[PDB]
Amino acid sequence: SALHRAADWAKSVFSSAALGDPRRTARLVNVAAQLAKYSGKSITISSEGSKAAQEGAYRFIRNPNVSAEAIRKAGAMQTVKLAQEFPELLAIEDTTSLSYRHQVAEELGKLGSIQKASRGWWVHSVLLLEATTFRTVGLLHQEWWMRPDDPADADEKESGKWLAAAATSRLRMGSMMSNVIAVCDREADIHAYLQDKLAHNERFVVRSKHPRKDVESGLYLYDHLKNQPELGGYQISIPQKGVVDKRGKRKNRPARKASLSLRSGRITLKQGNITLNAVLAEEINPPKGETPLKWLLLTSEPVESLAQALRVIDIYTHRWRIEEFHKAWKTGAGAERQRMEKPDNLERMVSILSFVAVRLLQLRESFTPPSQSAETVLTPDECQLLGYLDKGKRKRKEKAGSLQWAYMAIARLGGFMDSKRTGIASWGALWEGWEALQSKLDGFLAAKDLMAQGIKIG
Amino acid sequence: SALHRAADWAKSVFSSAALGDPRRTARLVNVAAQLAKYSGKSITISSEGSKAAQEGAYRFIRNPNVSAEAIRKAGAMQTVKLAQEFPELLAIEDTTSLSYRHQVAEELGKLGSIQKASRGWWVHSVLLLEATTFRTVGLLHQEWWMRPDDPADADEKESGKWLAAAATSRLRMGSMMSNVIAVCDREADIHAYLQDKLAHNERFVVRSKHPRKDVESGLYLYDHLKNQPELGGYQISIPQKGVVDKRGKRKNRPARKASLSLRSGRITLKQGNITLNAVLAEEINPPKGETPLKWLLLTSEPVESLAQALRVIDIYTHRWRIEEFHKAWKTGAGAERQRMEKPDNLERMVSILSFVAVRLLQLRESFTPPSQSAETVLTPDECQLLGYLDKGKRKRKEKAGSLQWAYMAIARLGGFMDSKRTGIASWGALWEGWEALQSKLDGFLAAKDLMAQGIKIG
DNA sequence: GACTTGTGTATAAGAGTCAG
DNA sequence: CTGACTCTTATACACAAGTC
DNA sequence: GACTTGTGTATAAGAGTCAG
DNA sequence: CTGACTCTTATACACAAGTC
Ligand SMILES: [Mg+2]
Ligand SMILES: [Mg+2]
Ligand SMILES: [Mg+2]
Ligand SMILES: [Mg+2]
Ligand SMILES: [Mn+2]
Ligand SMILES: [Mn+2]
Ligand SMILES: [Mn+2]
Ligand SMILES: [Mn+2]
Repeated sequence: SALHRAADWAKSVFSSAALGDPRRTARLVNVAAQLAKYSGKSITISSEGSKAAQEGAYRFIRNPNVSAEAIRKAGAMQTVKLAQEFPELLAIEDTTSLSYRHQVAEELGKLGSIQKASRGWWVHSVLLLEATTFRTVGLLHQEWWMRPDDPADADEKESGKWLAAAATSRLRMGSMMSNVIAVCDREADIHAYLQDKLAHNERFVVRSKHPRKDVESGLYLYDHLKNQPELGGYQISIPQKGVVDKRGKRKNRPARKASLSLRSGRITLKQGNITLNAVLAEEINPPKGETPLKWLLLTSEPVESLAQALRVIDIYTHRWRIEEFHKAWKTGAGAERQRMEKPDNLERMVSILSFVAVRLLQLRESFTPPSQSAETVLTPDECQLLGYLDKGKRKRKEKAGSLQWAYMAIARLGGFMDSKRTGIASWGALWEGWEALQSKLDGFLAAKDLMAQGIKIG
Repeated sequence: SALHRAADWAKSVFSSAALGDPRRTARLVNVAAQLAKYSGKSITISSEGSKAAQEGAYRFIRNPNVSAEAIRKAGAMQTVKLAQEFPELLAIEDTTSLSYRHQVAEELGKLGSIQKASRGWWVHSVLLLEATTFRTVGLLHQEWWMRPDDPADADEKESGKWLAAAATSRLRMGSMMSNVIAVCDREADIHAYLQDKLAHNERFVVRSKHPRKDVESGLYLYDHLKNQPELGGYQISIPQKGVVDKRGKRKNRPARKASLSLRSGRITLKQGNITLNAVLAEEINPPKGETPLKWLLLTSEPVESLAQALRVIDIYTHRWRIEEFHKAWKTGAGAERQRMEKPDNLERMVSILSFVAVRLLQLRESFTPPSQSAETVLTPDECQLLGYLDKGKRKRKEKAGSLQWAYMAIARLGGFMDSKRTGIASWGALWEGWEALQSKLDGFLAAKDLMAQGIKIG
């Protein structure tokens, strides 16, 4: 694991970039490390006062000989490298936009109405997770494009995104593709997409949107499914949250436990006369005034038993990870905070950030246990200092010196107060905590050094 | 000076609050220290994981027995205390708004159109500076109010703000009022205001807005002034900046040197037949396409010689400090980032922040020299660590171990790269640097401690 | 003296944000 | 697109420490 | 070998933000 | 309300270190 040490991390992710000059590759690694060390901050701040590094970083982000595609490819190859270690993987796939309003926006693509000031890119990503513990492995692919003002000018239909993602995946994963399960939201409810996966014997979990007919029974998927015997079901704890509409009316969404029934079955679609499985999760005795929870999922996976169908549900529930990634890239890494003047420059910088973003998520996961000493992830110095810092804050529930303790102590460092008592700290708080730990390490290490050379302190 | 040590700072500013219970007073001090230590962050983060402190802080901000007015008064009394030390003071006076859009906004006052979602308060402040070195002393007064949707419902004209500010000032400053020079923008070009100052024999510098006539010559102030002989003049370096209009068109404002002529004279206004002086600064051979620089200032101060008139100009140029304060309160302390649910709660919290804001400015000023050792402001440990940290970053121009060095080293810590080569770091960068210093101090001090108890490190 | 009010610890949840 | 949090405002108890 | 391209140091300034 | 900055993109030189 090259994660905690930014520099090592950077090297692991980008050392193989094929930029056409070993010098650009080394710079990319260096640029990425500083950004990673100063997650979310500006290039300048990341430079720690080094003129040369600052100049180096800017020169690189505007280097017309550096391909952003090649930079994203490099990091993707590392994900592939890492993926060899797991028998089953989840390929989470979704689209987001990168929005800007500064001068360059004029040179970017449409995101809303033709007149909107905010313009930028649509980015279709594939986020790989290991299917046993669901940890985040890394990005596998990104497709970036600018939507034209006039659809007529489009080079191709955007719906082809899924398929291009699959082609890239399959080619980067080679013989590992068989261990991959593609996870997509309703937008992927495209028969052409389904056909293709099936044709390659590839795996997937796609939520259904359209009313489709089941060839055998001739009923609509939903109906055919309602006819299937209940397998059992499951419960979900829906947490409280405040809600605001399009108009800005605010209202509360109190917490609640939802009970769902689970049914599954085999279906067949006319298109290519393809066969696949389906699962239907639907809320029983839904509240008086709430929109019932309902998921109709299409899949390649087994669904016969309650266990197999629930497995499908668990898989689809992991799709949300990509949403966290979106936020980590934006709010976390600062994707939309960048102010490069030319599309290509901004693209280069932002591409690097996509990796920083995945790291933000991994950091947290690294502190998340499945009683494993904290010494497994931290240095002895990190340990010592942390202990010092946490003095007296440890709760009974936390085994002294454990991985669990390190997690809370770091979060605490980050301000975490477990307000809802879930025990779960945000990836933002954890980063905040780690950042503080690291900062304080510098001071600690500075003292240590001075003593080592017989120097008196203060 | 109780500035650098947050706690001591808090005590100095608020220890005399008259809250009706010594317990609320001690809490206020404590609340303020944590906020000051964690400038700009949330109450929770400021709590360093302490449930009791967090609970204490919230309880206080919603305590119906705590008067926000009393909290602002307390800090103002400290400014008064401090003011005794200077022979001449500048009372900078201006209005800003505090804007919110969350649920409470409905309970706040109008700031724009009757329908605007953003509502909140208008706050008229007096910011005291020492007139020799222009350092920031502190806040002297704040008047907060909610503007009614219908003017008809207003309790009084908002124009009375200046006068109420003067009444409060005079009463808090007592015999020191004579050393005070009131500094106000054109909005203060109110004859009733002028009369009042004059009547109390009080001093001021008010920019002129309206065309007024000079009783003696019977010409308009501007004209009468143009007739006065030129005293000499002055130059200004107008720096480059990007500019954006109301509509969002962006355009450059390149740097330039402006040459101004200076004239002065005595004038008399019909209202109360009052006499006062005036100065007129007007740009000579102004550029082809720029809006000419022009200041017509009304004052109590001497204007006869070039020196005396320039003095007036320098004074008025210091008005901008209040603008920095506005930003420090908002962007810096987080005034508008607060999300308290009731007007009174938000008011209490935000009132505390106004002091935090002044401190942000003072911090910087504290590192600003007029070759005074850094040891005058920093601890030996702070010094040592800082030196360690800055290793190799010092520029020749900076005398090793000086106040000047500490300034740059801290700024550097804050990311400063002197992009425009002015040599001046923002108050934001300086805080960032100080914050880092402090953070790193914790680690340093933690090491020091451990050694002291024979413990091996890492 | 007779009553309130704050604190440190507990429990719980509404309000607000940026991802959808 | 079946969310995941933090900020903010309560509630309760056994004291402490305030007011009038 | 014959030409480009990056680096560390320099100089300068346009673009963008939140205060007005 | 006569702004004060940081972020970002150049320019130039003497080398170094790349490509083809
Ligand atoms: Mg295989
Ligand atoms: Mg931080
Ligand atoms: Mg006097
Ligand atoms: Mg900071
Ligand atoms: Mn989607
Ligand atoms: Mn004003
Ligand atoms: Mn999405
Ligand atoms: Mn103003």
